[PDB]
Amino acid sequence: TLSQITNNIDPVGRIQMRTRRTLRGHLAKIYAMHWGTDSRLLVSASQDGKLIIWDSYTTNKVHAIPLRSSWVMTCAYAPSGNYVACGGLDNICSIYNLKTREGNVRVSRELAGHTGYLSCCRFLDDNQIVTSSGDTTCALWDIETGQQTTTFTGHTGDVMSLSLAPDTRLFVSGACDASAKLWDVREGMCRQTFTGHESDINAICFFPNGNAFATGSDDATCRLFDLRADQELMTYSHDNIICGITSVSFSKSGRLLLAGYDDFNCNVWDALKADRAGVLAGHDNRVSCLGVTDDGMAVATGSWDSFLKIWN
Amino acid sequence: DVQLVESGGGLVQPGGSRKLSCSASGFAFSSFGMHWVRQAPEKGLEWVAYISSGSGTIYYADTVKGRFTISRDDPKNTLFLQMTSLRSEDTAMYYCVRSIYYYGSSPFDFWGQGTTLTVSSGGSDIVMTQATSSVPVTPGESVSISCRSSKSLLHSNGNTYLYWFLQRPGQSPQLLIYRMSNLASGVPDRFSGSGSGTAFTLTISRLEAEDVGVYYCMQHLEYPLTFGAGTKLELK
Amino acid sequence: CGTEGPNFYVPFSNKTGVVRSPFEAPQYYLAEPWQFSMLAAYMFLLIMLGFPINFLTLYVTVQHKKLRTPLNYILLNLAVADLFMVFGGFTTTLYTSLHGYFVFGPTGCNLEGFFATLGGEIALWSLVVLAIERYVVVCKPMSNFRFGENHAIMGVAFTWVMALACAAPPLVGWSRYIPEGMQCSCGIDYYTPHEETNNESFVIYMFVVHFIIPLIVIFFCYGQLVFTVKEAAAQQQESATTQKAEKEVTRMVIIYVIAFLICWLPYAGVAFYIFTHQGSCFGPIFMTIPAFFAKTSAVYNPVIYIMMNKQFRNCMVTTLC
Amino acid sequence: DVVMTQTPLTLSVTIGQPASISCKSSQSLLDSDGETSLNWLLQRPGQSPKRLIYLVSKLDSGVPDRFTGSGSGTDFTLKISRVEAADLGVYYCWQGTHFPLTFGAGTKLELKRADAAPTVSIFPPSSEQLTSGGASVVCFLNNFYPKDINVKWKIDGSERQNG
Amino acid sequence: MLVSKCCEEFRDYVEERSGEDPLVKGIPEDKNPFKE
Amino acid sequence: TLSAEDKAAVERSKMIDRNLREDGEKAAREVKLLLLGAGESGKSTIVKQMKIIHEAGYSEEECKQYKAVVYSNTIQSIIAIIRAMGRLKIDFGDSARADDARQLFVLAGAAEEGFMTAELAGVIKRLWKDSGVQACFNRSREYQLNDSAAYYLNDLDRIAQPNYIPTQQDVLRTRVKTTGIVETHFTFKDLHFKMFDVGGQRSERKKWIHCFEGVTAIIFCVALSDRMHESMKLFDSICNNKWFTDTSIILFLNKKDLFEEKIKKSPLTICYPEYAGSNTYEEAAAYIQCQFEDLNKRKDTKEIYTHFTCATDTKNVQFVFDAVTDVIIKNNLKDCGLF
Amino acid sequence: CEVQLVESGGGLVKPGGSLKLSCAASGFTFSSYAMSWVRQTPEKRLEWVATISSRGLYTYFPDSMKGRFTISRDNAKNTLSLQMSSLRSEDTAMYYCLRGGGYDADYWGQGTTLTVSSAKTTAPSVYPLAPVCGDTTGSSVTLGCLVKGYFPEPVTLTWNSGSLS
Repeated sequence: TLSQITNNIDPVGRIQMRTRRTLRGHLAKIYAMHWGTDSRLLVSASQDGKLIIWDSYTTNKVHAIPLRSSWVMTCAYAPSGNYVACGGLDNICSIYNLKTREGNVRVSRELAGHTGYLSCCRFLDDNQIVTSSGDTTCALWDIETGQQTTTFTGHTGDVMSLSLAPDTRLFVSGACDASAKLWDVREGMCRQTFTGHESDINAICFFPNGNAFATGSDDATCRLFDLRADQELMTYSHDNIICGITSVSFSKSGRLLLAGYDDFNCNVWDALKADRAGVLAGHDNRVSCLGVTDDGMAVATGSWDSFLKIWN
Repeated sequence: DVQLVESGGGLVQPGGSRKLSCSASGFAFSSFGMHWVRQAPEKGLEWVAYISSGSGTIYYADTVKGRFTISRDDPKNTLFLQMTSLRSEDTAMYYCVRSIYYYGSSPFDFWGQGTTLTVSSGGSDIVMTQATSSVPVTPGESVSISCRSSKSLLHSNGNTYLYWFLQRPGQSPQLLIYRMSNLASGVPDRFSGSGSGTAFTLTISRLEAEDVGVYYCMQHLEYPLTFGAGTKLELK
Repeated sequence: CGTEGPNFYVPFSNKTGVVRSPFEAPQYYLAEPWQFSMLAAYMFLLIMLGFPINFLTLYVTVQHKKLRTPLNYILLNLAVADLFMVFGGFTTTLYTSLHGYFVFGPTGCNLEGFFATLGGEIALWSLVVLAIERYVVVCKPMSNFRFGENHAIMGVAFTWVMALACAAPPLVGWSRYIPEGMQCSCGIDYYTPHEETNNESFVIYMFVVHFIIPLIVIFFCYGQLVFTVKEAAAQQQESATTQKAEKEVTRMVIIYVIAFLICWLPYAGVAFYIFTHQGSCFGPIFMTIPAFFAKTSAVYNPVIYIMMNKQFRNCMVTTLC
Repeated sequence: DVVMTQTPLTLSVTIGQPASISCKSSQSLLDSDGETSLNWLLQRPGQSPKRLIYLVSKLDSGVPDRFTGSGSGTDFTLKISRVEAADLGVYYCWQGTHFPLTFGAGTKLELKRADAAPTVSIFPPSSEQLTSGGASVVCFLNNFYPKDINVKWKIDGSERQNG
Repeated sequence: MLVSKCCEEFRDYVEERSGEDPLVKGIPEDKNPFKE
Repeated sequence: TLSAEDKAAVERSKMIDRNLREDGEKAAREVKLLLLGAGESGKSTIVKQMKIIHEAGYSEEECKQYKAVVYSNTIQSIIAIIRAMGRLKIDFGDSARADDARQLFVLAGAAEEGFMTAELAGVIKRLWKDSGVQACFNRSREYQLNDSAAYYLNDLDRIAQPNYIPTQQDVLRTRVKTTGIVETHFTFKDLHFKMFDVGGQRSERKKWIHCFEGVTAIIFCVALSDRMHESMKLFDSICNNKWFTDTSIILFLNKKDLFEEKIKKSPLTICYPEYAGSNTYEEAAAYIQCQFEDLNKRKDTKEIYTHFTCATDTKNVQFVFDAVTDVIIKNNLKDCGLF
Repeated sequence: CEVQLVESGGGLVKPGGSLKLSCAASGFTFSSYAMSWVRQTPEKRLEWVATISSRGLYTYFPDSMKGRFTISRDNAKNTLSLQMSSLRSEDTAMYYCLRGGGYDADYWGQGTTLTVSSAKTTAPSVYPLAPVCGDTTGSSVTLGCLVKGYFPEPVTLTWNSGSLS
């Protein structure tokens, strides 16, 4: 185990992060957020029917996009900054062009074909995007032509969320069959399948070198999974936490494990020593989402309380 | 298809009044700020006036504040410029220019065709200096034009507010480079910009036929906006 | 009837030569020191009850941020109000019946009268505004409206505006502040004439703005509330818990009304009987009855509206130790 | 060379074994619309050619599911799970992408005959024909041995390739 | 494939990453445009 | 003061912000009703006829939200036909239409709101009369084409009047493949009602197990007389969840005529062998309600709204609006200091 | 009415000659269906002939043969016709007319045979040779037949009431 290997190295100690910015303005539940690749712009999704892209440096909203269907569950920002992809219980992924838009908001693509809700999505480039749905399938779409060009079948229960490898050559998925499956995008099939949680698995993310990943579940545990060793390495569970986990993100070095809890807190674990290193409090309702910038300088947290907060 | 069509130009007696119009279509007119820029017969560009998107912010040049009024009717997607007490020195070609301002935007990215006004007969500003007024060139060679300002254009925010435009002979000016490194849409990668603080250079590699015209540098640090006198490209 | 003074009026004839200034000699010739002994002890009693409730209120609101809602601000106002009654009223009266005479000069007399009256009026209109707020929220007269922190802020500010519209004029040149009753407490001179300060127009203004409007407003709002709840109960004949809520709300509203009449109808009746029955004279023993009732309202309004509220009663589990 | 190659050219397959034949086109068969103009055809001796596969994956009406086309670009594969009597003939991959349309070489599939004793029937020309300068020997070889053998022509003791 | 090899991999990737993180290492306010 | 050209982004931000605030202030006041069930062949169909018979409201604006859908259907249909003309190699009956065809590709990006010049209409009328277009329509079974294509194009006169009001059958024709949701924006007693009929159950537990919270009411459909223990298990899991402690469950026991006949002929013991009551409606319904409500065990109050219903003449709107009002009043009093 | 495909015009043609094949299609939408011609050489090599659209405005022909073959169609008889001149040795083939084009050629026509030879028809010399005595006692005996100078195929030979071929 990692714990008995890293015992000699010094602990990280006092992690006292402060709010450098408070992003105010949603007036209902937030369901999604996504960092831009500049570690500065970001998109958020709210039940006010708005998708907002903010320049986090000045505290300005760049765009507020009005959605045709308000029953949104997922959103994504294209790495080029040219497109977003917003999902919904309408089973449609709507694509929005952010730059050739001569000022009004326009639908650039409507991705139709799933038979259950669109639960998650991630861009590859301005071409191809991988998506998961409650219909128990995942699909890669050619947005330009509008066709499902690749399809990832093999889960036997609702697919909940997805995570792109850092090099975008692999992706992992988590489903309510309590399994995660690793898929190779171009052959469209499953190389490996990892079971062990007894719960539906709602959330998953990657170690920065793309060689390992951690999952977070409503069963109140986090788990570390290794691709090349093909198995669980560690479980993260306080005995008095029986509530769901909503969100996970790594620090730049992998040293910090950030986890969101139904108890209104974001616990920060020392990934090397298994000691709790810190807490993110200051919210009046569930933390529903979080994320670490690509450049590492700041973390954003999103919450059931309709607010976002910026920490460093 | 984005269009801006100015009208209202003509010949006017001195001291009279005239309202110019610029008609916008094919974009979200009310989201854009709008400017009026004029060009005296054998002279460079000089910024005249600005009205923000939403009309919340309006700026005038000193020689015109109080007397001339810029306005817009956003529901009817039209910009107006009401002129009074017209002098001979107001005689110029007048361009309407669109400009949206947000992080990463490209201001001044579309210009109308312009309307011509002819009037009959009867300090703190930054000085930009291009000491060479013209340069003879031959195709395929590479040129570097320079311009300098008496104060540093690097702002405490980290940005250097410098824009380069091209006006080909007989046509409206065209934006070439914004914020030192962004290639304008449709402009070939043979253009490039460099400089430091107070001295700047635009370089063209393997100069082609269409490259001929007048090249202006411009500061957007503070109002009034001011242009250089322009550099002409002559064939040998 | 009384000893007219420039800075004072003692409701006791000076024809004997006994009366003295209330700023000078301990007034131990108006009444024997045992009566002031009980008076002072009672003021100390209400001190060791009043600062407890209002401070515990502040600490608890700080401790639990679930209670930090727009609707609860006016209760914070109430706490502040009773703190005015604590400092402006009780302490300097303590230090005077302990001495027998008012120590801090006529400027301290103005300070006491001002802060006392300010606290009482801020509390009065705080209760008026809370009732108005509940009316708007439940009866929903305004179609398509919300009740946020902006509205609570305007309400508090409005209460301060009106409170100052009463307490500050005696500081600028209208009806004067003088020691009333046992002369240990300074207040408005509503009971003597003084043409220099135009007492009549001020007293009439007081009686109307600070009596007729509160009563009319409370009856109208609660009338509409009872009418609304009766109609709702009429439509849902079989929901027992709604019948319970109707009965309990009506119980509490009637309690509220009786508390408010107890609090203010004493001054109203006294002033009205002065007005229609001119030519009379009552002394301090009976003239401190209304002061008694008002100060004890300084006591039993914090219980009923802070302690009994089930949104604060649910902290009282987390409060008593 | 202009190669429209179906591979292998000649295969001996066991009864019931699946067969896979590859089709390679000299040019890409994708049109501007992203579609593939591909037909898998069977031509039987004595019967009109019958289409086996259309649009790679849309099975034609009345064709058994054993015929499966797959592939993309210039790489095509026709698969037969079970070889039966109706499968006899010549197999073609025909493209309609490029005009004029080009026909494939085809794979000749025929059923192997049963082994039996060598039945040889010989009819040499008569002496009248031998003196006439012409020679035509009628030779029927049924169930002959070995299988790997060619038609032998011997004139004056020397093997003759022509004829 | 057992755990400790990958754990040396986690170390050798983590060690020279402290100099970029502004949280565990902390941050001077001059090296961030987030001064007010 | 580092405001340089920048003091323009804030102004933009404040205008967008004002817009966000205004839509938001109006919203959230809507009364949202969520219909679930469909655990049977036809539950939502029964809901639809009750909606048709007892629910209405067709202002101009609700009809107007289907304008873009009508236009999109028409344009996509004509595009499908044209593309099939290119695919099957069909030529115009008159070569002058080749010019129209160039215009066609231009007018095909003209697909904006309501561009119906006489020229486009005449081009469409001429295409529809073409024999190759008719041939494609009569071979429509080989591609995808709205069944109403001919109906509408042949009805362009009726369709183009500015007072066109879509009928109910028009709405039914609006095509639904895999997802629906039902919406209305009618006004009644000065309240804006929003009613949603959702299906997709038998597998979408995860969408209500936690996706819903704060909704005004649940309408749970139960097939009274139309496996079963797994259904009880799913309800137990949803019903007893701690996050749904304060949410009201409203039950419309529908298809009551068949249920009343079945309980006459089919004992309740088929479902619950331990049931010792009589097979009357009242006792069996009370027993089922008891079995469901007993799964809570963590709620002192109940506020369950039970209804006694009759035929197609039943005054449904009075019943629905009284229940909406009592729930809003009790939910307004719960958080106004009064208790 | 009835879907009928009739081909005609096949036979023997001398080098340098001309011949008109015709395929008539009836009973279906001839005007809205394309048409194809495909040739099959006796060497089991298929060679494409022609493909004409539904209305005949677009025709595709090989360039090496353009100027030799002429295609036409009549709506009066719903019939396609193809005239050939300056034929070659490889044009001796089996011709099929097919409903539809390359993207919809699902049905194949009957076709007709075209043979080109400069030799004039000659009566074949047929001589039967029976096996010698003593070699005819086997269970299966095959006779011999010398047919020389045969043109064109086939040659009909019948013996014993035509029972034996």
